[PDB]
Amino acid sequence: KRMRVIREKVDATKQYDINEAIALLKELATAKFVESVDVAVNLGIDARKSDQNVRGATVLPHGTGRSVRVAVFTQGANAEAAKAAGAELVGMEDLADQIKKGEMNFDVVIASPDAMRVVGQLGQVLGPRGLMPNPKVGTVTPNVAEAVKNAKAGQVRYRNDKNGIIHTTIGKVDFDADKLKENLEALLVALKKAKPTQAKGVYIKKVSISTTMGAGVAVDQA
Amino acid sequence: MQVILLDKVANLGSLGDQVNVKAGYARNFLVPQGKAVPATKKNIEFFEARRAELEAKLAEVLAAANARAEKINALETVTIASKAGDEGKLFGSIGTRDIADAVTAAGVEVAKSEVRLPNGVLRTTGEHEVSFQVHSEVFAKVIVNVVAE
RNA sequence: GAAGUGUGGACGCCAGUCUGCAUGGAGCCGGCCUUGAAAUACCACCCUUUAAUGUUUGAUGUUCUAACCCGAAUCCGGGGA
Repeated sequence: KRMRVIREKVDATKQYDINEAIALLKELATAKFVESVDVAVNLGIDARKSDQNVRGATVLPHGTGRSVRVAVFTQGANAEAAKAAGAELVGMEDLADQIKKGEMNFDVVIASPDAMRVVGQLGQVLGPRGLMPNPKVGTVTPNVAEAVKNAKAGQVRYRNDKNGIIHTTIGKVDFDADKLKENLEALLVALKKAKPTQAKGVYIKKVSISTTMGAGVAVDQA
Repeated sequence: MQVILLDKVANLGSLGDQVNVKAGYARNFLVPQGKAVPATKKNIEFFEARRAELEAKLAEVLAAANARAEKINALETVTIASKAGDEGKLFGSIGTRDIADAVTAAGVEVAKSEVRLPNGVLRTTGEHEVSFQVHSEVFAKVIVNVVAE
């Protein structure tokens, strides 16, 4: 199938280096547009525990400012404050259906703490893509008007799902061998620094690369 | 109780089949009756030596046999008489035991097991070519002449 | 790791690409890259289905044999897994 000769590509047993990972990240495009290559890794932490969770941001290699399409979800008067603020898309919990439906056209999502539990329930979709609003990320707060305004200042948030795995787009599919490896190292460095104190044992059991659909390539974080 | 089964396994097992059997039961039966021997460095070196010696000493009896049989094709025919009358056919048949006893009376020592005879072919009176099996790898044939009696 | 484009082929059954070919126009790597009846990119999950091949285990049937059974003083004979 579309996988016949795609398997000859990589060696499931071999653990390629970063440069080779990107060089081997290549050999793996010939499809349609340019798949935003991400980085999937298995963290040695306890998904259930909160102090074990890992969330943060990494200044990877474009897309900030007026161009960014902000989507705010508030309640009551907060809705008007968001409108006057300048948010392209505004609405209450009702718009959670159109999202659950499909409508994904939006770069960032801002919301108030009162609607966080209902949005959290539907966080399975925004979670991995790092679109879910969070306090530390300065995405959730009563003064939504100031949030959207502050927006356009420049971060690719990352979080570990229930499975205990965390990923994030390093960039796209191809990209000059140098550029990608340049971002992969950056993401890994930002991840190791996010390792919780309580976490014992090997933090990164296995690092790799991922996005939508493709063969496999194991890499050495070092 | 790891012991070496030599007797019953697959007709014979005098090679080296180590198997863990019942303790005490083997020292009272298998061993005393002579059916198996304990699997102990000196012994394994002694018995496995028989293997090498077997293949080493081996072929003189085979090489001599083949040459001996090749000489028979120079002497020819081995006449055998048996009652007949059914228009060329006999009232009975010359089995393997009869062949081994008849062929040996000619001048060669051959057992019945060496006489490859799937089915009694000797039913008519004439010249037949019987097949033999000196070894699972070596085969031969003899020209027999069934005479009417 | 030649094939893809636009108008050409097959061994069990139905379609995207791929290889040693043959050739042109369709353009160079493409094809790729915003049409209602014709629409998009890099490592795991869930039915996974169906088909084919190989290995292991269990059950049933058939055949061959050193067990076992009977006859005989013995040799041995009959029977027979």
